[PDB]
Amino acid sequence: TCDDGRTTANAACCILFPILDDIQENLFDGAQCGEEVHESLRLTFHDAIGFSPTLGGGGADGSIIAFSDIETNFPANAGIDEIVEAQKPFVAKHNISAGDFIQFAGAVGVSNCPGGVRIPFFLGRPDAVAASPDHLVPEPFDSVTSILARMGDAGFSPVEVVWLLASHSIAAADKVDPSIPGTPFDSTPGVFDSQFFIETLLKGRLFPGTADNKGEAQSPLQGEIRLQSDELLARDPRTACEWQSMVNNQPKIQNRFAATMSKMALLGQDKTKLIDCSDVIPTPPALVGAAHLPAGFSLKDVEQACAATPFPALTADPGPVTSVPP
Ligand code: HEM
Ligand SMILES: [Ca+2]
Ligand SMILES: [Ca+2]
Ligand SMILES: [Mg+2]
Ligand SMILES: [Mg+2]
Repeated sequence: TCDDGRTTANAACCILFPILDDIQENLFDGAQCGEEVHESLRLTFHDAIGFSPTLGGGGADGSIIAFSDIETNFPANAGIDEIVEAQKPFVAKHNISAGDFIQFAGAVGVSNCPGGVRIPFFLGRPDAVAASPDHLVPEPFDSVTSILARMGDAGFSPVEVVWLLASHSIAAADKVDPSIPGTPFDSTPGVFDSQFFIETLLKGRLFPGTADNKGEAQSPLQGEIRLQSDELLARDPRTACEWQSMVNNQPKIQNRFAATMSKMALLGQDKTKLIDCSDVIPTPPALVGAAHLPAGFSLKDVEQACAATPFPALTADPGPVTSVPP
């Protein structure tokens, strides 16, 4: 404990500080909650969800890097191969497995985010053994049942799915509508805030680029894109309530995202042959901005889809509602 004099609870985890320091400088652009962080977060999902107790797949096993030429040609993995190519030199350079690195980079990346949380992290996943099977990654044009069943088959309850999707608060899309790459799922792609759950709950006005790409629904806001799957999920009897539940109190968004991610990172892996290295993850900057309806239009535009509970709705800020920049 440890070399720099930096510090953790179990010693096999000091291997992670050169990795951490390297990541922050050269992967994440001096550590910032931007594209490389978003794509790193997305990669933890596309690697780990590659798991089915019956259909096969090693889960959180680094397979999407180890067998990149195979998995990155899965149609559902469109746009992933660039972050794979981004991380490979760091995997090559260092002495942790591909699986560990993918999940480590995701954790670190989130902690960079304003409003972020620190996902627990474990060390010791073996090299991948085999490519994930195709057709295990939920696609944005899939039905709510299909998606709830895929995630469920991997072990998540429909409510765990809404929690994980808080990820989309720090998230954009390059491939859904190619003519508008880097267009986010909410107004604040740099901030881990509830804006995503709110803005997906507004009426859909327009298509931010070319109309009706597969998997795309109409957006409420120019400069923001909406997935068909987030739209359905927000309004479906099965997930509508918990979806609304997530409207401003970053607390539950932070608690639940942290713990379900921790759960996602262990798919196909076994926690008690791993060491806790969660202490290594950096402290995240506090939330800037309040969760607001994007002004201009009212609760007139919130499609309540939960009967049991009404809106948890703070009012909006002044006059118009302004741009959100891709
Ligand atoms: C459950 C069904 C899900 C569907 C249908 C879905 C769909 C998508 C799609 C279509 C994109 C845009 C990719 C692109 O065109 O550039 C995206 C981005 C993203 N996803 Fe999801 N996703 C799901 C779940 C998740 C989960 C569980 C996570 C947890 C980590 C996650 C994290 C992210 C992140 C961080 C991005 C940002 C990509 C970027 O900024 O480049 N998603 N998702
Ligand atoms: Ca995998
Ligand atoms: Ca956000
Ligand atoms: Mg599908
Ligand atoms: Mg991207």
